[PDB]
Amino acid sequence: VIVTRSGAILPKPVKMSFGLLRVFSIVIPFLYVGTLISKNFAALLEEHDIFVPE
Amino acid sequence: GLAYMATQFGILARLTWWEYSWDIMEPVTYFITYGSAMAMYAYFVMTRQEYVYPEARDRQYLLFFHKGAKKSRFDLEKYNQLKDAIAQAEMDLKRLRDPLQVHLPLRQIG
Amino acid sequence: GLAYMATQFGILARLTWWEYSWDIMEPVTYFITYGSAMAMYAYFVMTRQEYVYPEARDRQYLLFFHKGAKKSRFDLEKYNQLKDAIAQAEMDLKRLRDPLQVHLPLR
Amino acid sequence: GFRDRKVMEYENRIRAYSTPDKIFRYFATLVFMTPEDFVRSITPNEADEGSIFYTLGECGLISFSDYIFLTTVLSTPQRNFEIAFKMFDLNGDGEVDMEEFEQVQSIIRSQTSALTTYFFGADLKGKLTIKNFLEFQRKLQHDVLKLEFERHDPVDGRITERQFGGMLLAYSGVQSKKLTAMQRQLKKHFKEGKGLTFQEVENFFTFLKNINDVDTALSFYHMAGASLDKVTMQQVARTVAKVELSDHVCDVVFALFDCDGNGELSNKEFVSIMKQRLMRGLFTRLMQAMWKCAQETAWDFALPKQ
Amino acid sequence: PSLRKQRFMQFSSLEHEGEYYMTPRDFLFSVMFEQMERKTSVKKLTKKDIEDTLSGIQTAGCGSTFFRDLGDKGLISYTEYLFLLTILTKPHSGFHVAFKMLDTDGNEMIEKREFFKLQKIISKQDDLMEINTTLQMRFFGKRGQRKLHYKEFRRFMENLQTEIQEMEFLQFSKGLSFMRKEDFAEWLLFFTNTENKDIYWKNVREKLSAGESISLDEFKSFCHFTTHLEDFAIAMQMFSLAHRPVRLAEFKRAVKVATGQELSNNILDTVFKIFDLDGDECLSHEEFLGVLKNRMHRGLWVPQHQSIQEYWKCVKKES
Ligand SMILES: CCCCCCCCCCCCCCCCCC(=O)OC[C@H](COP(=O)([O-])OCC(O)COP(=O)([O-])OC[C@@H](COC(=O)CCCCCCCCCCCCCCCCC)OC(=O)CCCCCCCCCCCCCCCCC)OC(=O)CCCCCCCCCCCCCCCCC
Ligand SMILES: CCCCCCCCCCCCCCCCC[C@@H](O)O[C@H](CO[C@H](O)CCCCCCCCCCCCCCC)COP(=O)(O)OCC[N+](C)(C)C
Ligand SMILES: CCCCCCCCCCCCCCCCC[C@@H](O)O[C@H](CO[C@H](O)CCCCCCCCCCCCCCC)COP(=O)(O)OCC[N+](C)(C)C
Ligand SMILES: [Ca+2]
Repeated sequence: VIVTRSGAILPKPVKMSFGLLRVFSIVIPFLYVGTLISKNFAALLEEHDIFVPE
Repeated sequence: GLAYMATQFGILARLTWWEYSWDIMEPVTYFITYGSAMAMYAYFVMTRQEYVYPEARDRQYLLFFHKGAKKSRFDLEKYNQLKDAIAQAEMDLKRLRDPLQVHLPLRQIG
Repeated sequence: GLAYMATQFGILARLTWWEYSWDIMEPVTYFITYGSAMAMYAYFVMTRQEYVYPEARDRQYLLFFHKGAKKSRFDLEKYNQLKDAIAQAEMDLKRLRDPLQVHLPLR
Repeated sequence: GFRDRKVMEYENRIRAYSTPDKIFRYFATLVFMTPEDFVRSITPNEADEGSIFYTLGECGLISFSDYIFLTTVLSTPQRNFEIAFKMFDLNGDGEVDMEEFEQVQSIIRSQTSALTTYFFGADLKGKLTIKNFLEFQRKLQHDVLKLEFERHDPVDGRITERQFGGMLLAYSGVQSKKLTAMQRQLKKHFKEGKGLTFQEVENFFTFLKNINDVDTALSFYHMAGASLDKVTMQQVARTVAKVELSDHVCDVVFALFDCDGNGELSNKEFVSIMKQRLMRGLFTRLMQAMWKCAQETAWDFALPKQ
Repeated sequence: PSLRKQRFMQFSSLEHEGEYYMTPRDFLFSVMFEQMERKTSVKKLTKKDIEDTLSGIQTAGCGSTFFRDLGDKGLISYTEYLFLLTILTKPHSGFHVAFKMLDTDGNEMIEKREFFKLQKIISKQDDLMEINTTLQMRFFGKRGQRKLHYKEFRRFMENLQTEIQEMEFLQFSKGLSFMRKEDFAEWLLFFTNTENKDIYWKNVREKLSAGESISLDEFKSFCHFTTHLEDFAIAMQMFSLAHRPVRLAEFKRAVKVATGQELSNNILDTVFKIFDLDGDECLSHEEFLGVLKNRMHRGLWVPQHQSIQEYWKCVKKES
């Protein structure tokens, strides 16, 4: 809705201070952390002769 | 937004059936879907609203209105306090219908 | 929760291009999706309400508040009684000052 | 195997760049070197009784200076090597004494029982001449080329065209990531082909080594916008390199390199690559690469005349 | 019309049957002058004009001086222009190779059929988008049946190179037989690929003597060293390893052994007074080799509109 019960207008939507920066400062580092986790687990699995792709 | 959806559809189709095979283009689609699912959650995290089409449209309209009203220096506060007084006086007129037309006791506030 | 989604994206996208192939990782992704669906259903089974973002946030906030209130020996009952009595008294005062009636002089 | 893959990739990378001291320290015993370890260090991603390396194996462990001299004798062409020898000889008579050779080999000692027994006697007296010098040049080069040939598993004393193309593209350390596709296509392009006997690839490799003179010999084709050709390549290899080339080898080189062209193999296609690779004597693996790529792209974009 | 043909028709002076030609004076100007302003216009020719022009070679000296002797009564087409232009920068020990290259060995000498093959190469490169010049008349007789041996070829190429060196020497010495060290300094600094000659000018102001001269043979020897610089650097790369700066005596010995052109102490002293940026008496190969890298001096313009590409490569690689 864009108006109240009367003709008045709703207040301005409260935005978050530096929202996009605050979300991209969380997405990317944890993305790289997950990449590191995957690399280390794959290396540990292949070193002990458990799963080798080819 | 509709044009961008169509553009992405076209890009994926052209790169899937002409240049690169589907065996190369399936992971791209999966990760695009997952990224969309993650962005629809970041939207809620940072706006405290669930990503629904009409609610997003209303929020964007309100932001555009409250920017165009600041650019034009429109006395929005006076407008709101003037549109609430007409509403108050009409609710009072609606209340005054009982004791003046049908001779019934007046309804209380609320 | 957002950081968990991000790290899952990363841990799944690292394998399908560097170490393993998509022919190996596609069923893992499908079963992750189906497990997510099963978890979203178990959330409803347990909490008796559908899993949506704002309602889940509000439920978690209510649990946190009612735990902090017990950890600090807060008196929620007297607070609610006062918050209701204040509204009742304000309604009484607003009804007694009705401009349409003559409960009071013009002042 | 992924871990061994990245290990071999890093070893090949440190072989390609920062060679002089880093490689010599990267391969040793237990500060010296051994001949089989030298052969390992000179081959990417990797006892004789008839080879030169057998003679050094009989001799004591190789020194760092000896390693530098071996790199230079493998690198420089024949005429420049003769000039380098003439510069080695300090005295007038055309024979390098042990003392002057010791001086010009100690001049390289910067981080501060050798091949001498192959050049000099056990008394370390016998001076050599230019003839023995060039003989050792040719012997060592033919020997390392024979070892590389036999490392590729040969059939009937012959090697598949794809393997020869891979060896050639490996000689010029350029990773275009697209010339590999041409290497792969060469097999079907030469479906059921010949075996590329050792003498053919030997002649082609000596020609490629003697390209610094080939370039200036066909200088009229440059400065005129011309492009190479089969017969002209035959002629320039016969004249400058003084060796014959079978038509099949020129055909496979054309099929490998003339990608943009239509069988002409202009300067930028083939000759420039080898001319630049012969001059090797003069994440970080992203900045410079991207810079060069962007520079080339900008140049090609601005290429719209006046 | 490629860049080379554009330059050729810009510096040309004669046209005939829709084909631009050139006289030795224009070839010399194209070699020594970057840009020339032609006050007059091109003129056409007839067979009488052709004979009036070709009537000079009969009384011309086939010695060291051949082009200034011909003056303006000569004829040079595009193919001979490119051939001579490659001769200008061809080092020694490539003379015999170039000679054997210019003939399929069916003729141990060179008949005019091989120059016809050269012209055919040019025409094939052109189209895939009769007329006797002076050079053919010099190599081959007026009749056209004349064998050209290798010794005459080597003599002609040496004479052309020496003629160009004499021309540049007399152009930089204003006519005198002993140019000042400053003229040699500025001639060197012309083609060096640096942006601030201020340090070298400070060096020649401070270190170099107020008055000193250079002969002609010394200038020719230095030019021959400059044209063998590539082989010289190949020989010096072994010494550049370990990053050992070379002194003057070893520099002289090395240039003598690698290029056969022994230099005097004056030129070496001068080039070390201009190029020794550091305080030591001798400096490494870095400045001299890397800075004196082009060798494309003396005309030989390579105008592939490299201005903006150079600026872009500067902005990119500067780190
Ligand atoms: C190992 C391999 C893996 C690698 C992969 C890694 C990546 C995977 C993970 C992905 C997960 C990411 C999830 C996070 C993103 C989602 C965030 C979000 O939705 O926030 C909601 C957030 C909530 O909004 P709000 O708080 O109500 O205010 C929003 C407004 O409308 C704005 O305020 P207003 O009222 O002023 O608005 C005016 C109006 C119009 O805009 C304006 O005029 C406003 C802007 C003016 C600036 C004035 C204020 C500036 C102050 C800045 C604000 C503070 C800080 C933020 C700024 C810092 C930015 C860095 O705004 C709009 O139109 C909004 C729509 C924006 C759409 C633009 C999308 C562009 C995409 C283009 C597609 C490509 C084109 C093809 C090209 C063809 C080539 C030839 O919405 C936005 O912020 C919208 C911007 C975000 C873009 C849309 C979605 C992003 C999609 C992701 C792309 C990722 C890159 C992919 C790379 C691929 C791999 C290489
Ligand atoms: C001055 C103005 C100039 C503007 C110029 C820019 C024009 C383009 C701007 C971007 C337009 C955004 C409109 C919406 C984009 C495409 C529509 C999107 O929602 O489609 C979804 C695909 O999603 C997108 O690809 C990623 C989602 C990212 C959401 C954040 C966008 C930022 C919000 C911008 C505010 C304005 C939005 C207006 C929407 C009406 C479909 O996936 P689906 O399976 O069905 O998901 C379920 C949807 N449910 C939940 C509502 C049912
Ligand atoms: C005291 C400090 C605590 C520290 C704890 C830090 C770590 C805690 C965070 C761990 C995760 C908790 C939050 C989980 C939120 C992420 C899951 C969700 O956002 O992602 C979905 C994926 O789901 C997940 O993969 C599995 C969901 C299982 C539900 C778990 C129950 C969570 C209970 C705790 C709730 C906490 C509040 C959650 C805020 C929303 C998106 O996929 P999608 O397909 O598009 O779902 C559509 C959503 N619809 C239906 C509403 C439109
Ligand atoms: Ca699939």
